[PDB]
Amino acid sequence: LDFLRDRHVRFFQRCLQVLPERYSSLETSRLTIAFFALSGLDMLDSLDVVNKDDIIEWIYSLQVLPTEDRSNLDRCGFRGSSYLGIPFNPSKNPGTAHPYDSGHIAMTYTGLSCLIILGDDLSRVDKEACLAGLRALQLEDGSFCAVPEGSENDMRFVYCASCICYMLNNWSGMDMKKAISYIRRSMSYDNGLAQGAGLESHGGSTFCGIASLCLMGKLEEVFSEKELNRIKRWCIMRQQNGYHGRPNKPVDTCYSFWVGATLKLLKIFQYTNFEKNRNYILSTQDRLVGGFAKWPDSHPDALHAYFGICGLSLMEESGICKVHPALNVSTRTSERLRDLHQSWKT
Amino acid sequence: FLSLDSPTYVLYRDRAEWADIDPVPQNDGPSPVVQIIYSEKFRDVYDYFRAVLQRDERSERAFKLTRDAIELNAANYTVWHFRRVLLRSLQKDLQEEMNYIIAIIEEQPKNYQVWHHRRVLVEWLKDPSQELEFIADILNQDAKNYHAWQHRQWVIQEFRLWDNELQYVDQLLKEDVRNNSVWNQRHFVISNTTGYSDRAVLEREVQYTLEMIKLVPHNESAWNYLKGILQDRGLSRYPNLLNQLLDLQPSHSSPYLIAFLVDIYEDMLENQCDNKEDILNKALELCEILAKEKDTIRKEYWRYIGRSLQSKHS
Amino acid sequence: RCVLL
Ligand SMILES: CC(C)=CCC/C(C)=C/CC/C(C)=C/CCN(C)CCOP(=O)(O)OP(=O)(O)O
Ligand SMILES: [Zn+2]
Repeated sequence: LDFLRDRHVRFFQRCLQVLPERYSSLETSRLTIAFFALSGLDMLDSLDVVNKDDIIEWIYSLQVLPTEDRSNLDRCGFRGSSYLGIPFNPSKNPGTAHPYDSGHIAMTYTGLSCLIILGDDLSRVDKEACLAGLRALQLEDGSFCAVPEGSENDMRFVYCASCICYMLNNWSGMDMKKAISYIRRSMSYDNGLAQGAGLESHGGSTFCGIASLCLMGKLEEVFSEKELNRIKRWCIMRQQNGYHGRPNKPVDTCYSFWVGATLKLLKIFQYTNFEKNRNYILSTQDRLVGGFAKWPDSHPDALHAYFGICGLSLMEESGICKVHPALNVSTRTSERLRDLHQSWKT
Repeated sequence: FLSLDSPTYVLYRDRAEWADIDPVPQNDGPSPVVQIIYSEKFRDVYDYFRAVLQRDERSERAFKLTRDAIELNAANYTVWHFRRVLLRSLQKDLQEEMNYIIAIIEEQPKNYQVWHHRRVLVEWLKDPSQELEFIADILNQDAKNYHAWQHRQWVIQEFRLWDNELQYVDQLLKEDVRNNSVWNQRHFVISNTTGYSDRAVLEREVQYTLEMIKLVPHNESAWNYLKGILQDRGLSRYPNLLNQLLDLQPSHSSPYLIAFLVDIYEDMLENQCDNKEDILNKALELCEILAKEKDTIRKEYWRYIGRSLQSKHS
Repeated sequence: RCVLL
């Protein structure tokens, strides 16, 4: 059918407003829900329907700034929300010590990402502190953790580190040689990329791996032409109509972005079947409340609404901005970032 | 102790044992974004959690408070961290915690925080004795749970428990030969033990796979494994494979088989074989067969592959 | 649903 654009704009609007206690499990990841919504509005060119200033303040209140003595540098970045109970402070005053307050790599990523989407210039972001915190997260094998207190480590966070280093336009945030090593070691016998060495290759990790390399501008340098051809084959094989994340697994709307974006970065998305993909993504559209679901006749959510839209974007949907496949922001936003970068270089 | 849904449950703000502590409220400032509305009970538990955290109170009452915070939201990684801090401070029985987390994970098998917690505990106890069985159960309510397979590979590698995995794999491939996760597990085991250099093993495996392919010819997983373990030594270096496949074509044909053939022919062209121009035609003929009739959804891709081959070997 | 974190 058709793309109920306005319906979706209303959907993201609600998301930025108030959620039912049934989404309590997203509490510590509220910032990434904000991203899905904001970047989603951006993608629909409707950022006007929100007060960019209020949101920018909220986001800045989530930054873990270094304390007076700067003894907490290894823990700076952004929080997912205010669940720790720290007094609201839009990065105005110095950091207030707290035994367990520290950033989360996915939040620093979506945080900065959100600020740029909203037009902020990142002047209030303690870039050095963030980069200091980032470095602290990388492990000996090249991958990253999400928090300094410890967590699981895998390709998801390698992509987060990459996005952060790219946006702050400074790669001192990671040991790129080790990161690239990790990404290589994750390639499977079937040629896809997994969360880590030996694991089952997966559409999500493949995107993270490929996108990270592109962000570092070393795709061609890390993988041989033969290797890239095998990876392309693995990706292109994910399309059934919509896309699944692993062989013999049911399609899921969000993979139209995860895999589609990878195919785009590999310059062969053009050879995929557009109609069947578009038809599937739409079959998961909620014509009543808006947004998209992973499967048709299933409840919608911010994640699938956003990625479903970005999936459509890849095929240049009427009424949706072109999405920057590696940075996961609209091209418009990616450019505002280019300018923002030039500015600093003075 | 006192369950969150017990008739006699009492808000922490009304409990004697918590009279001395001042609850700490959360505040998203003037204009809150993506704000979640919380019930009295929920907000209550967490307002006290924030209090205890802020004071880094390593108390026994705090340890219990976490159980409630976890029931309200097992995705709060900070809660789990603090709980681990307390597990050490209060020197709690880790074998007991293993039961706790085993129950939790069963209820939420797709939660990142809970699998991490279990991994940390197993490291602490240096005891993997119950891991393989636990994972096998979880893999029963979802044989493709990525969290489960990831944890399984960690345990097996960390405590070198390869002895029975290849057998477990054989069993699961019988329950569902299309489970890509199991095929990956198979490669994981073999390459981490005997390896594939032993021509005896390579042979056993290629044979095993061809047998599975014959049972269910349309199975990307089986084909990817086959090509996987041979692609690096050189697909063209196995003359009997090319023929055995060409023979299967009639009855067990599928896009995967045709694709494999294309890849074999390309390996040949790559290694300046006999009949360069003749081979390229056999390849192109198949690419078109894929695009026009066998794997139409990838029509534009296969044609692209064809043009690629043609402009590289002419 | 798809849990990413
Ligand atoms: C917020 C943001 C844009 C983050 C980017 C960085 C991350 C976290 C990328 C994650 C990519 C991804 C889709 C990972 C897989 C997530 N799972 C659902 C893993 C295991 O659960 P399964 O149910 O087996 O998953 P599935 O069957 O969907 O592959
Ligand atoms: Zn999904």
